[PDB]
Order: sequence, then C-alpha cells, then structure tokens
Amino acid sequence: MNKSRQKELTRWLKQQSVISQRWLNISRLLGFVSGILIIAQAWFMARILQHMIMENIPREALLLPFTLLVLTFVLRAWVVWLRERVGYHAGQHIRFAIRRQVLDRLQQAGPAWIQGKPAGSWATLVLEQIDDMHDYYARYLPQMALAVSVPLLIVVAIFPSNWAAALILLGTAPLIPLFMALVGMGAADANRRNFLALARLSGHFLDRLRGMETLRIFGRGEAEIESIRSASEDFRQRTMEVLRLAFLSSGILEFFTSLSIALVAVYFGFSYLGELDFGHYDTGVTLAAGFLALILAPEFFQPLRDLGTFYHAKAQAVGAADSLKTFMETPLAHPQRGEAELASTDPVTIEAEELFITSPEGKTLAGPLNFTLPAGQRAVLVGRSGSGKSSLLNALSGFLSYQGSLRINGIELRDLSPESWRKHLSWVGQNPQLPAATLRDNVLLARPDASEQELQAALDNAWVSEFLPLLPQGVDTPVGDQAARLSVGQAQRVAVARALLNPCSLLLLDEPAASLDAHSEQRVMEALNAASLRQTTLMVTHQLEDLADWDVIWVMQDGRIIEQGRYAELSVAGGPFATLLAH
Amino acid sequence: MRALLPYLALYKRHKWMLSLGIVLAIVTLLASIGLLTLSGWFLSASAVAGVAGLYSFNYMLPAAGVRGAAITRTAGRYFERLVSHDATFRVLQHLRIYTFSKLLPLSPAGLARYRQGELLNRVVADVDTLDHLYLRVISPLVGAFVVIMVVTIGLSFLDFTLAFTLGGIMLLTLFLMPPLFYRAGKSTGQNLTHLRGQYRQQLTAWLQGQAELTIFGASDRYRTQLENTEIQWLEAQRRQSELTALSQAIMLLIGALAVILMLWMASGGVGGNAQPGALIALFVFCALAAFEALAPVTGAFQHLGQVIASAVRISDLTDQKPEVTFPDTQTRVADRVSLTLRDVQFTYPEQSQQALKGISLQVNAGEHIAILGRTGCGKSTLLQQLTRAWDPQQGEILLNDSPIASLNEAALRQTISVVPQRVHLFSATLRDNLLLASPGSSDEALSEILRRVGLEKLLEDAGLNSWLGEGGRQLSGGELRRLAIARALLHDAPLVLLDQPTEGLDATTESQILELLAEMMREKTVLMVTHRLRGLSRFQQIIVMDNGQIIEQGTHAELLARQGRYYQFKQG
Ligand SMILES: Nc1ncnc2c1ncn2[C@@H]1O[C@H](COP(=O)(O)OP(=O)(O)OP(=O)(O)O)[C@@H](O)[C@H]1O
Ligand SMILES: [Mg+2]
Repeated sequence: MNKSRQKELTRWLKQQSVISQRWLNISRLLGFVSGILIIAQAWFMARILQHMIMENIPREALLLPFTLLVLTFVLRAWVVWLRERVGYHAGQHIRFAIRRQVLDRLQQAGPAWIQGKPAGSWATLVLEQIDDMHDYYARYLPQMALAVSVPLLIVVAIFPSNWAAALILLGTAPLIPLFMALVGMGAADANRRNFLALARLSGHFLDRLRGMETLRIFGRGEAEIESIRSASEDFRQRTMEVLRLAFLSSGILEFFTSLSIALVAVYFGFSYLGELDFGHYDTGVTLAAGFLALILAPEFFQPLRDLGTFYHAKAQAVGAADSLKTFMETPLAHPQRGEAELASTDPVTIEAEELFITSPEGKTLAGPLNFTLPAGQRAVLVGRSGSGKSSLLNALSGFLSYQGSLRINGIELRDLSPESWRKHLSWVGQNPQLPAATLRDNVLLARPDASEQELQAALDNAWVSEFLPLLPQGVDTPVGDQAARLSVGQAQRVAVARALLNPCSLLLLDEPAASLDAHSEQRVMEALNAASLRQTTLMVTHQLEDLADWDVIWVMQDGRIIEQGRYAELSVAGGPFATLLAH
Repeated sequence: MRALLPYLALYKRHKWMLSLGIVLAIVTLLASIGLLTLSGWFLSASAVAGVAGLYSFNYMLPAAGVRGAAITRTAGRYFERLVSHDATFRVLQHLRIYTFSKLLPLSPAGLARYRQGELLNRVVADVDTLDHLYLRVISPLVGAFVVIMVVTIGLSFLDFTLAFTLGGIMLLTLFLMPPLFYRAGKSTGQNLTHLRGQYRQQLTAWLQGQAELTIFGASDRYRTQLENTEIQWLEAQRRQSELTALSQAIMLLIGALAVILMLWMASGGVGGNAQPGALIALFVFCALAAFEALAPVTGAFQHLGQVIASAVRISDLTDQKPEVTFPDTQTRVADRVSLTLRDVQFTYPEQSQQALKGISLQVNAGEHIAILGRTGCGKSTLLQQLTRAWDPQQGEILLNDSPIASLNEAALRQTISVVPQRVHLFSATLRDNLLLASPGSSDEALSEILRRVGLEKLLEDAGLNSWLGEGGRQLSGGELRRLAIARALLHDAPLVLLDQPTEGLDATTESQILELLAEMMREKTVLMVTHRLRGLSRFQQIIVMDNGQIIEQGTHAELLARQGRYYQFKQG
C-alpha cells in the first residue's frame, strides 16, 4: 500500500460530497442537538432519582421533571429519525452522481477500453464499490464534528457537578484516537484487496458462464469448480481480514468505554461512603452528581465509538475508490474529446498519412498506412489473417487511438465529435452481436421509429425474411443471450439488416457475408454491392473472385498496405494478391 | 419464510462455531446490562448508606462485579463476532461453489432460460445477501429472548409487578414489533433484490454491446433504461432507509416508556415497602440498559424480505434438474469410433417445428464426412446432438454400435473433439486457454501445436504466460479460429466434429489449416461442416442437408454427375 495514493483517494472522495454539503451540515447540527437532549435527559433522571431515593419526595410532587423528561425523550426520538433520513439522502445523491460520472466515461471509452476489465469486474466496480462508499458520506463525514463537540459538551455539563468525574472521562479519551489510527492504518489496503478479489471472482464467473459451452465440450466441470473455489476462497479470506480490523478497533474502544464506566461507578461509590474525599467543591457529593455522570459516561464515548466504527467505513470507501479513480484517470482513445463536426451528409473522403493504430496498451496493430479513398468510392481490404485489417475498421469507428494522420473530409478523426461522427457511420462487424431483445428491435437499432415499409425492405434485402416463418413470433421473436435463438448465419443477416436500414456517409464491412453458404452469400452480397455504391465503403473480405467492380483493392501484410489498384491490374501482376488469389 | 429452511439447514455445518457465537452473544448482553445495572444500584446503595454505614456496607463485591462485567462485555462481543463471522462466510463460500456447480449440467438449454447478468447476480450478490440470515437473525433473536427472561426472572425476586411490567414491555416488543417490520419491508425487499439483479443484467448487456450500441446511436437510450432502473433501485433503497429510521425512533420511545414507568411505578414501592430507596435505581437502570438487547431485533425481520427474495433465486437455480443425465458406470474409451444415426428427430424447447427430421447416416470408423446445407438447416443442431447437448426425441444415436446415452460423461468428452462455430476466448492465460484440452500437455507440446496452426506470433513476449481474453489481449477472428483448432488437435479424440473450422481465414491460411487437418485427422472419424465446397474430393462422403433433412448423400464424384443440389452449390 501507498499512503500517498490513499491521501489522493480521500481528496477525490471528499470532493464528491460537495453537492450534499447542505445535508451534511444539517446532520452535524442534528447530531449536536442529540447531544444536548441526552444531557438534558440525564439531568432530569438524576434530579428525579435523587429526590425519591435521598429526600423521599413522593412521585406526585415531582410532575414537572417527569413532564420535561418525557418531552426530552420524544424530542430525541424525533431528531434520531430526522438525522438518519438526512444522512441517507446526502449519501445517495453523492452515489448517484459518482455512478453517473463512471457511466459517462464508459460511454466514451468504447469497446476497446471496456476490454480492459472482465465484464463481471466492471459490474463490481459500478455496483459494489460505488455502493460501499455510502457510509463514508452518510455517516463518517458528519461524525468528525460530533466526535469533538458532543463529548466536549458532556464534560462541560459535569465540571459544575463534579470535576473528578469529568477528568475520568477526559483521562481515557486521549488514547481513543491513537488506537483508532493504529488499528486502521492497514484497513484501507485490506479493503482494496477485498474489492480486488471480488472483482476477480465476479469477472471469473461471468467469463466461464459465457464460455460454459466450451467447458461442457471439454469436460472442464471439475477443473472450473476448483478455479471458482480458489477465487471464492481468496474473497473469503480478504473479507475476514477487513472484518478482524473492524472487530479489533471496536473491541479496543469498548474496553476504554467500559473501563471508564467502572471507574466512574467505583469513584462515586467510594466517595459516597467516605473512602475518598477529593473531587468536590467543598460540598458533599450528591446522588444527582453520581447519576448524571453515570448516565452520561456511555454517551461520552458513543460519538467516539461511532467515529471508530465509521473510520472503517471511510477505509471501505478509500479501498473502493482505488479502482474507480484509476479508471477515471486512464486516457481514452483520444486525449481530448473532439468538438468539430462535418455538416454535409455526402460520402466522405478518407486520407491516412503515416497512420499508426495502437491498442489501449500501446501495442501497434497496423503499421504505417498511406491511402486515400475519395468521396463515394468503395475499397476492399484483403490480406492474411492477423495483418491488422480489422484494426483499420475499428480505428475508423473511433474505437482505437492512432498516432499518424486520419482525416475525414480533411478534418482529423480525433477532432470530430464522436456522437455526430457515428451518425455518418454504419457497419457489419466480425462476429456481430445483437444487443436488443427481439429480432425487430435489433434491425431497428439505428432508428426504432422506422416505417413498416422500411423495415420490410431491409429484411428482404438482407435475406432475413426467408427464415422468419420458422420463428414462432416472427420478427418479434426474442433472440436470447448472444442470439442463442438464431443460427450463426441467421444472426449474420440480422446484423446486415442493421447496416442497410439507415443511409450513411461511410459504410464499413468487416466480414459481411461470414458463415453464409454459397447461395445465401450471393443474395446478401447483392444487397451489399448495391449499398456499397451509395456512399464511401471500406469492406474487408476473404472472397476474391467475386469482387472485380470495386474501385481499389488494398492488400495488407504485417499491418502495412503493400499493393493498390483494381482487380484487373493486381490479378495478373503477381505480388501477394495473385499469390492470395492463386489458392 | 419457508424458503429459508434449506439455508438454516446449513447451520449443521459449523454448528459448534455458530452455537458458540450464540452463547457469547448472550453472555455479552448479560454483562452489558449488568455493568450499568450494578452501577445504578451501587451508587444509590452507597449514597443511602453514607459515611455512617461504611462498615456495614459490603462495597468490595459490587466493585468486583462492575470490574468483572467490563472485561466480559468487551471480550465477549469481540469473540462473538469472530466466531460468528468466521462460520458465516465459510457457509457462504460453500453455498457459492455449490450454486456454481449446477450451471455446467444446465449449460446448453437450462442456462438459456436465464440472463447472464442475472445469473452473475445470484452467485456473487444474492449469496452474499444471505449473510443476514447467519449473522443477524438467529443470534440477536435468541440472545434477546434469553436476556429478557433472565432480566424478568431476576427482577421477579425483588417485585413481581415491576418485573412483569418491564418484562412484559420488552417481551411484547420482541414478539410484536419485528413481525410488523417484516410485513412493512418485505415488498420493498423483493423489489430491492429484483432491481439490483435487473441493474446488473442491463449493465453487463449494455457494456458487452457497446461496439454496436455506440455506432447505431443506441447507447444513450439503453443507458436511459439502465438509469431508470437505478432510479427505482435507489427508491427502494430509500424506502428501507425510512423503515430503519422509524424502527430506531420507535425503539427509543418504547425504551423511554419503560424508563418512565419504572421511575413512576417503582417509586410507590418495590416488594411491599413504602420507601424502596436504592431499589428504585435498580429497576430504572435496568430499563435504561436492557433495551440495548432489542436494538438488532427489529432489523432482523425487516431485512428478511430481501433475504427471502434472494434465497428464492438461489433455490430456483439449484433445484433445476439437468435435461441430460449420464450413467455413473465406468467405460473404456475406444480407439476407433464409428457412429450410427437412425431417424433422429429433435425439437427445440418452446418450439413447434423440428430442427432435425429423421436424420439417418452411417459413418464408418476412420471416415471423413463433409456436411453441406443452407444457413439454419440444422448443421450445428446435428453436431450438438452428437455431443449429448440434448437428448433426441424419437431417435437413436450409437457410438461403436452402443447407444451414446450409455457412456460415462468423462468417456464421452474423451471420445469427441469439437470445433464450435463460435469460439470463446477465456479470460485466462494462453497456457490455460490451451489446457482445456489435454490438461497434462507440456509447454513444448503447447508451443508446437501453436506453430503448426499458424499462431507462432502469439508465443512472443510473455507467450504462454500472456493473458488472453477480457482484461488481456483479444485475438483476431482468424486467430480465434486457429486457437479452437489448436484446442481440438490437443484433445486427440477418435471422433472430431468441425463446425466451419476454416471460417474467416484467407485462402493461404485456409490451405495450410486444411493441409494440417488432413495430416492430423488421419485414421480419425471426422464430421466437418463446411460452407466452402473446396477439397471435397478427399472426403469419403458428402452430406447435403435442407430444413433438417439429408437431401442427397454420396461421394463427391457421384454428386457432381447426378447434378443435384450439390452441383448448384459448386457452380451457380
Ligand atoms: N436455441 C435455439 N432455439 C430454437 N431454435 C433454434 C435455436 N438455435 C437454432 N435454432 C434454429 O434451428 C434451425 C437450425 O439451426 P442450426 O444452428 O442447426 O443451423 P445451421 O445449419 O448450423 O446454420 P448456419 O449454417 O447459419 O450456422 C434454425 O431455424 C435456427 O434458427
Ligand atoms: Mg451453425
């Protein structure tokens, strides 16, 4: 652990609490009112008890003190009810605003950065770690003022009564914060590793759940139970380590609380008998003095035991903030969010000059790329598997960072507004995914208010309507987890219906006709060939004989484009395309 | 509350620790009440005795009681928490691993009934919700019931009327207030359980779809749906917060009433004397102290509606019976596999049409078979019947002239190698992504199989130790395609099922893979599903399917001469 990092996380945590600054001050004021009302209640009981026990006053003569004692009790229950609701309201406003900040960045991060964590670890970050910050904002922050003012007000109420009792309480207090800080120095790091083990256990579970089919194929049932058992055992041991720190601190602060109550009880008990004579202002120690100090002794340490209890809620939020703050710090695809945007809906021109495409980890995916695709022209990317063809399409989507130059209509891609740039974009990807609930909600992803004529045109062009009668609900049939209801080639054509439903300035095709037989690939390519002519198109494909009308063919090798030109020139000129076409 | 019975039956494990925590919770409370009860009486008894009664008053014994109750209070609570939290999270660890073990037997069809983000919420979040059942329902409730009786019986010696007035109030509070808070919070607790699992499903679905959602502009309207679930979830959270605040306020008023009544009632007389004296402070300070035993009692039942809702979720998942069951008999894996199908029919769950209609084929040992057909014609459904993903309806499948349902599960996985149409890259290291098949393989064998399949660049830098999948490196579509072929070549099973293995591979890479498969898959029964009619001359038999049926079946040469559906695939 590093204290400097922890000091930086506490500053970040304390900044999020500004929105609830009014509510945090109200609970500080209400918590002080509870201290006032517990002193008044202890004073009324002691006065009543002293009169009955020592002066034998009948209970009927004592009616004002009972009236005020009941009134104090009702007021105290009202403040406790108010303070709990005020503290909760402050905490969830901060939690709601912190989660909005996290989800705001996850939108801008894109698929490449969402790859940085398992999807089950993102859920722990957003749900478990933001929710475990509540008690820091709701409880610990108001308590720092109550841990000082309330015990101090208790003592001031006992000096006028007995100065020896007020020194017993103050004689035990100074070791409370030293022991609080001593036990809890490692609590923030134990929480950080607890959330680390929970994110690892959650990310591991959802990863094996999504690959449960491959596990069943290879009979990995016994092995995966042990892998969960290891991850579950680590989480249990990190949870225990957090808990023994909170139990030790709670026990140590209870030791001083109980020691002082015994000390106050013994001091007054021996003082009454005459065993010891000090501690009073030249007057016999009254029974009201003993009862006042006895009732207020546990309440003197309550604000200090609560501070110790909420000191570990602060450590829980600091360990929870470690992973969130790291995500909020890592630079996204482009260092600065672009503000520029292109007005014309006409097909765009792509220029690349010494373009380098890199992963979020800095590994280059495509080497120096130099090409130009004029407006309305269509290009084909072909080459060996693993040569970075898909990285160029992911960089054009705005998902990856690039070091060179990549200009859309002369405007740098990083300067474009990502939301407005994506409205001029449409693509079918490699292994496409269907996020919407039904087949109709998936085709209508680009705009769910499309007409029935526009929807039917996309299904007819994408060759989707042929397998519609097979589905029970038709186009309204749900697709299930990862489109489990559809075959691979059926989900492929549903993703083609998304791309062909809205016009775009640039159309990308990663493997548009993947997992399609010889005939269905022909009908789907009929729609995609006609669609590629309507705007700038960049298609990646392994089919070579089929394409001869495309304006330019790019061949990559090791992330670099090495030949350009039409099919007629490249087919008979040798090089890698002819070698590629030879097979 | 009947759904909590299977989980209260986990007390049998760690019953010595869980019952030790109950005892230490009672002892802690008794010492806590006694510390403040002895100090209230000791001060009043000493004050009444005064200086004159010094020699007649036994002040040493009370001074030992308050000192003794101080350590017992602090030591008991510390150790009560240690034993109770230790046993609780061992129970939750076993419950989590037990719940996870139910998933793979349900993998093909049982898991399709659930959403993946909800299934994640059950195993990690809903199991953890049950810590309330082991930490703060049984120990607080039986701790408060024993302490109330000990207080009531103990005070009964001094006075019967005063003891049952304080004991009646405490006992009535213990038996009437927690059930009231259970009803007021059970509907909120059900929503709170439902809304957290709905938020986790929507968030994981939203995150795993950000490539498509961002481009087609659906991220905002899918985040709005997610942000609306959080509004409801935060509202249910606020509803439970108001119930806790009301519970705390009411507990302060009931305890106030007991103190007020004890002050008023005990003043008249305690045990029949006109002036009780120090005995007034005995009852007043008992009422002031004994109500700390009822503090966790009301919240024990208030949060039970959420615990019952979670326990229903786990119980539903673990009560599912898998559709496919395997014999426990031990069988030897045969070196040669020849499979036979006679009129195999299969209908998917909640469907009316048949995916497979009377499929029948005889594949001799060592044969290589190519399966062709249209998209959605049941090619993948056939290869999954052979894997016992589902039991066929009104059909039979045999391996080596013995039913496929009569094989041990370990023997069935050791006799079939599969290359699925969709390849999953696990979030482990590269070594662990290849140790799925042939766990005993060495790094020399793992490295060589990568060179043969064309993944030599994947051995650079970290290589086998490099982390793959989420949180690590994605392979490309072709690299995933070749990683699955590497997995199946390491399995080394007599029967190999390849679902479009050369998919998304360029012409040169496909030739190298098909050349590698031809060499490695010799004297192996192979059923290879292809959308590419290339090198079909090698296959001893070609199967052409359509709408779940085998239209034409024969050698590559025969299918061209007759000019059937296969000929149109070739040229046309
Ligand atoms: N989980 C499922 N529930 C119901 N029907 C399904 C399910 N999975 C697939 N189907 C349907 O079963 C039929 C055959 O599917 P199958 O996966 O066998 O096709 P396939 O021949 O492998 O297709 P492709 O060549 O596109 O991969 C299709 O109608 C398909 O939509
Ligand atoms: Mg298939």
